Amino acid sequence: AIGEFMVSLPRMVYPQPKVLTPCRKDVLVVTPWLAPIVWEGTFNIDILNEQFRLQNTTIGLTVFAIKKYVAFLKLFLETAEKHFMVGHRVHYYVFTDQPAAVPRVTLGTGRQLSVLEVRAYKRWQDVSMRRMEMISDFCERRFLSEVDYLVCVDVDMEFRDHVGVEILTPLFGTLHPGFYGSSREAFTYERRPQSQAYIPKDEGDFYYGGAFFGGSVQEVQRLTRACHQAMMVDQANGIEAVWHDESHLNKYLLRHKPTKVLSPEYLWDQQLLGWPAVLRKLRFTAVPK
Amino acid sequence: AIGEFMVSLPRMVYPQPKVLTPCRKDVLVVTPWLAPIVWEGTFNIDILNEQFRLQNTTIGLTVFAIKKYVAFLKLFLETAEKHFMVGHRVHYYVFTDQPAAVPRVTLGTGRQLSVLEVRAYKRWQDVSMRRMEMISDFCERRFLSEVDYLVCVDVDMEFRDHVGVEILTPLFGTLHPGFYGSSREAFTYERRPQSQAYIPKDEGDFYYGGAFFGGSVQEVQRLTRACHQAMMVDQANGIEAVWHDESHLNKYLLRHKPTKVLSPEYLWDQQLLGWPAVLRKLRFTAVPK
Ligand SMILES: CCCCCCCCO[C@@H]1O[C@H](CO)[C@H](O)[C@H](O)[C@H]1O[C@@H]1O[C@@H](C)[C@@H](O)[C@@H](O)[C@@H]1O
Ligand SMILES: CCCCCCCCO[C@@H]1O[C@H](CO)[C@H](O)[C@H](O)[C@H]1O[C@@H]1O[C@@H](C)[C@@H](O)[C@@H](O)[C@@H]1O
Ligand SMILES: [Mn+2]
Ligand SMILES: [Mn+2]
Repeated sequence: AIGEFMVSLPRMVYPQPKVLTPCRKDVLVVTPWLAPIVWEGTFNIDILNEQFRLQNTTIGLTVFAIKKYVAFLKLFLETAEKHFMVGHRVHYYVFTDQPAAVPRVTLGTGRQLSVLEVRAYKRWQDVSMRRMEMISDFCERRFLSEVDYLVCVDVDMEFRDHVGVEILTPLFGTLHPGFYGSSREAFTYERRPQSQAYIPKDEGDFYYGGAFFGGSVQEVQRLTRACHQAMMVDQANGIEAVWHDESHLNKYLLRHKPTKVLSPEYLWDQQLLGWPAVLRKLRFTAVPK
Repeated sequence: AIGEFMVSLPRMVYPQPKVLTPCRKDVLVVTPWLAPIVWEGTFNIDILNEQFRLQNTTIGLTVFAIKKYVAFLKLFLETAEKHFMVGHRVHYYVFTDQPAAVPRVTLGTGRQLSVLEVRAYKRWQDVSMRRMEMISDFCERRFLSEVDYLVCVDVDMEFRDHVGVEILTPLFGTLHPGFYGSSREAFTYERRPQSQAYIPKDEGDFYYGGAFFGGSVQEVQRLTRACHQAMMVDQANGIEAVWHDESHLNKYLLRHKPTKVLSPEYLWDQQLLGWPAVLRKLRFTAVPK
């Protein structure tokens, strides 16, 4: 459940927070609209686990495995079993054009998987973009009745460390690993005013990655519907945004500020970018080709 | 309104947040349960004003002026007019045993004041403690229909700088100015196990001040009802907590973590404590005697 009467926390013994010591001296840990930016060292997972377990939280995880991408499912799901929301109720939703190609992965107690058959588009760009329509449609069909939060991710990835309830909030985006240190002028936002995803050179907070976003079912429905409708307007106007669904996600999150932002710990590519000092953990990473 | 469909923010030009620069290097700006700790330098007030104005936010401010404390109302209200939630809808609620002693203070547009007549208790301790019962009772009578958030403060104070929508959240407490740098063992929590306010030496996050707390009407109702019921149990058991309502507030906020914590900028005494380097602004301060 979300936003329902909360019982008291039990007695807990943990180190006292230190008012006169910053939790990080090397990174920004709160946005200018007072949303936490989630880095290792900012949170006590024991306190957060208590808070979310007492609310009997269920987390949905959506993933698309269309055409050749079914090959990524086995590693994705097996590593999710090790690292994603362990101890909490989880419902995996696998969107695929090939239900028979979904691997039989052994799941821990309180965790389930549903296969949702969808159509395959020819262009990889359309497969990617149409995730917004499909997620929005299923928010109405299944998600509202089955989960409290939705986490929407790319499939060609693996979990390598803890991804837990610290991410949960009404609306979150994730700092794209290629651009977290970049100035806004260098962000690869859509720059053509003819597109619904247009962002001028003097606007923008962060460059969010299309590969990892989420929130409450209500807020994810709103985001995905808005991005789908914007893409349809663009299509009618004969324009396709430079980075497809990610361009629209960035426009939406500029105009509707997320209530948490995840650090690049949560979306990384070690082959391309190595392992910088600012990342104490690499949690969710690209599978190398 | 709270938690209702939110329109898009307009185009805004402001400095880009800096991912690789901490907003403060001298203080903790987020709790271990990912609640912002509100200090100057953590927030862009222009973004926050937009977010809250678009929701047509109304803020209630409660203050008790019983017996001789009516003398503090003129300065309290005149300085609130200069500094508290300017630009937003405000409803002042003055609880008093002397309706005729309430000064005629000139209010800005969209701001109103109601006088609520209540009984006076003989002991200053009971006057202070019974605020919990009275606030809870009025949450049901007026507050649910009239305001979105409630801010509950001591009257023998004055505003000296901005106190705005940066504080608003479902539940907040404020770091007591006497103890923000203290270890938990030194906190003046209630230490007798016979009291409902009991906190052991190895528990506690912060020492919150009884003089400044608030949140959504729903969360304030819960807090004030819980503290009142706990005080009644103590009374039946022949025990009175060491710091009265503040002791119970601290027990409640230990077991129900606030969603924002205000720095001592928001609750200060310059005569007693001066003006430390960590305070860039002194916002709400004790009136000297
Ligand atoms: C600061 C110097 C500029 C250097 C920036 C290097 C990162 C580029 O990143 C790409 O960024 C694009 C947006 O501009 C899209 O998000 C694309 O999906 C992404 O590539 C994806 O994510 C990457 C991390 C890799 O895993 C790549 O194989 C993926 O296709
Ligand atoms: C670290 C060295 C220890 C030194 C600590 C000095 C601050 C003491 O503070 C008192 O703390 C009490 C709880 O323990 C109550 O909250 C009391 O209301 C408060 O006095 C109030 O607030 C004060 C700031 C003053 O304005 C005082 O006049 C008020 O009555
Ligand atoms: Mn990919
Ligand atoms: Mn006082």
